[PDB]
Amino acid sequence: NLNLIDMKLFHHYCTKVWPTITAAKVSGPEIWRDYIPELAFDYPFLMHALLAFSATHLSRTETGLEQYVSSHRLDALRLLREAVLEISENNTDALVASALILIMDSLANASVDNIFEMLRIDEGLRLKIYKDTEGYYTIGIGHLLTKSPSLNAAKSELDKAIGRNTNGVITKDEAEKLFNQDVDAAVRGILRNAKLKPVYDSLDAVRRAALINMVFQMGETGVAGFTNSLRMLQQKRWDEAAVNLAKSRWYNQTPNRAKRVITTFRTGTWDAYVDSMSPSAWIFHVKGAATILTAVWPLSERSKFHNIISVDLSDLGDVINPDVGTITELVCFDESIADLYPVGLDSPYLITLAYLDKLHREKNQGDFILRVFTFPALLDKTFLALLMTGDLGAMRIMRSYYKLLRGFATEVKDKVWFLEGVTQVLPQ
Amino acid sequence: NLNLIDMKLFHHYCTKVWPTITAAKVSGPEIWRDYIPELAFDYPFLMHALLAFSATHLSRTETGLEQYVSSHRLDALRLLREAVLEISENNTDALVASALILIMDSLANASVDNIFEMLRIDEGLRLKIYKDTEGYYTIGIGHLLTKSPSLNAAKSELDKAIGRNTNGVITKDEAEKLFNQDVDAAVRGILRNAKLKPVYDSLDAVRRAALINMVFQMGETGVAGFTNSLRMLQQKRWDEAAVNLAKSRWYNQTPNRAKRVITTFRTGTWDAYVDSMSPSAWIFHVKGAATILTAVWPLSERSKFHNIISVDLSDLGDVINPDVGTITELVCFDESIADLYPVGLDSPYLITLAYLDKLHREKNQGDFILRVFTFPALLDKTFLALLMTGDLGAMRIMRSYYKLLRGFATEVKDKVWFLEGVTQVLPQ
Repeated sequence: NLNLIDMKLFHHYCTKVWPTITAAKVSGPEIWRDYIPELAFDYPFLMHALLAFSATHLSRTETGLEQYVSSHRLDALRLLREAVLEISENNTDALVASALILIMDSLANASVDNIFEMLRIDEGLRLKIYKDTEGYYTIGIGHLLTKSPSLNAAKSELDKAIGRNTNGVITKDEAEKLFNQDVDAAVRGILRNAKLKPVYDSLDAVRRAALINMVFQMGETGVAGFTNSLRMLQQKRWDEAAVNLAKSRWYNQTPNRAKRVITTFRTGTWDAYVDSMSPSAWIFHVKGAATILTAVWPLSERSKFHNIISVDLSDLGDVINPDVGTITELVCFDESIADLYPVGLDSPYLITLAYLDKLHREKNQGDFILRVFTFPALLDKTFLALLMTGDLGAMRIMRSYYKLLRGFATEVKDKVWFLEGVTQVLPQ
Repeated sequence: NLNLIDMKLFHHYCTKVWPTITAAKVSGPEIWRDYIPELAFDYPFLMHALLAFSATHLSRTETGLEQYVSSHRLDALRLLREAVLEISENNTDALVASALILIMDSLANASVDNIFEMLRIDEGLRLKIYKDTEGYYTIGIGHLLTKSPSLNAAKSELDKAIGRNTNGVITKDEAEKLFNQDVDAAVRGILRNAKLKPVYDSLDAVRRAALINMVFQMGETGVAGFTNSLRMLQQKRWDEAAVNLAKSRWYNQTPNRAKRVITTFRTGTWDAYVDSMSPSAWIFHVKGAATILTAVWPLSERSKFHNIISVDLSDLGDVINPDVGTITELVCFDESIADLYPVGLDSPYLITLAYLDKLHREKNQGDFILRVFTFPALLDKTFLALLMTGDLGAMRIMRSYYKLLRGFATEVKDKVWFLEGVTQVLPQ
């Protein structure tokens, strides 16, 4: 009676994941290889943060896990919650580790779930029982509840699939619970299909979702019919594949949805969606970890992360206090957002654009990472409010900030997984 | 929550223990470092074993444990019990490693089953509830049950931490378990005591048992009264400390028990009890384990051990088939046993002397260690009986067996712990 799974993950951590932390030019092996493991045993919250991250990395070559990525992550927060009540009397080094581990974990799991977002845009999300184009009781995203003509029969199933009296009404979080089972089911089918299995395996995450999509719209055997375009895809003739599908009956039936799917295939990105995709959640998750970083800033040479953060990355002293007039010295980089310039006022959008600028100036491909990890948690209150409020302006920059990340990720020598979930680039 | 104690142990094994396993030659850093940890996550029975072993090694540096070492030990076996039920299936490499791990663990905890033997000869054993000649009552070795002058207070107390209703009588193992408790209880008192600790730490394991032996007899503070002698022992002035200890009221109150304990400090061996503590426990613990190291051969080529066992260790060969007559070709290589040669098919030490001979002839300390681990298993019935009856011949060949390990760990460049149990040769 032991957690052979916890021990495996931990073993996985001490074995295959830490070299990826160091390779990312984030701290050295001294600390990630020997120091953290030691600390883990003393501080439960760090151990949990550590297992969640491990689970995350292991599960890209091993099924099942997933739930561990979620529970440990939960516990890490339960414990971090009360560890932070009195920061100054805790192990600031353990805190720093936990936060950094969680950040990378959130990055790797950023794209996890936009498939659900993908179909939401493409098919629609219904929270209360309704009837499909055939009169059947469905719910969520095209989820069939029963071919029975009894509304209450539907209710029973709906309450069976979930675990409570829904009266035929569910919460978004249940729709996806259901949707995801449906993706699982679809996947099994693809794999159990000779014409589809090869192409599917051949495909990365983003492009796999785009195929699932087709399988959701036209049905399995339906998709198996695009044999020409399926080959191109297999052989990775992206551009070729896109042109071939653009001239199929599917395309005429539904051009707009076809275009989005085509592009996803063509580009390997969520480009065709993100704009219609609800505010990227990972931003908030990183924000809840990095904030820890900003709350310990800075500590004595006593803690061995002293020289690793390198200093306080919060400081914007060289661009705050100006001279004459209320116009700042920030120049625009990456135009088509120059629109927001010359930030000619010490008013909204400042602090954020000042940090984005230091993120662009940070050529030490190690402190650049930390600026990436730290960004979400440095966003000031005002701006932050605007970002959630939908303020189209403030969404604009978060996209250029997301652009720097992809740029970095691409140009980098040794590709970094985990920022793979947030930039694609897989691997090279 | 988590089970950090376990994870600490497993991590300890993956960083501290396995290298000790290669230093011998059971070796293959690719088995003990890589293969076994992995195999461990499958097959709980291998993990416990592995965890127990590692708990033991850590114990030579951490004072807790003991139970986390007994609990797993019982578990490793309890599970390995049901394991050999279905050898001819699953993976046997796990069963194989388990044995290799269990055997090594036994050898390391041989000085524990010995201390039971030392005080057996000295204090005495009694599987009842007698009233000691000190006023109160007792059980087993010297476990005080009822101080109460009453013959009934114990006849309504004894059975308390034994599981089954002991009623009044107990088995060997039932005393051992409670003896080892009192032992450790006593080691704690010693470390808590500032007069003795400085010496106790200084002492090796054999001598540590002599000091404990005194403790049991005359109490913690009583021993502290030896001051002059203690320091001496602390300065490794063996010979002197022995002379000085003789001059004492303890030497006279009880002379024999004193001589034995004296020469024990003097030489750091068990010479004084040589012929009174025979059934060196592990011989039988190992027996039920090291057996499956012979049963599994020949190993399928798929087994990662295909080359580590190699030959049929249980194979005598031609020794038992002399060209003419009944006297075997075996020739004496020790001397304390030349009295048993030439051997001769008659017996009764034939089989044992034969196996003992392959051991001695064994160059390439790889199969050497294996024959050592395996010897206890190869010991035949009719011989085993002679031994536990105190046959001088039997007991002598056993000493010749131990003389072989002693001369081996010594001569070898890198000394190997876990063998410090049988003939010393410590610590580096």
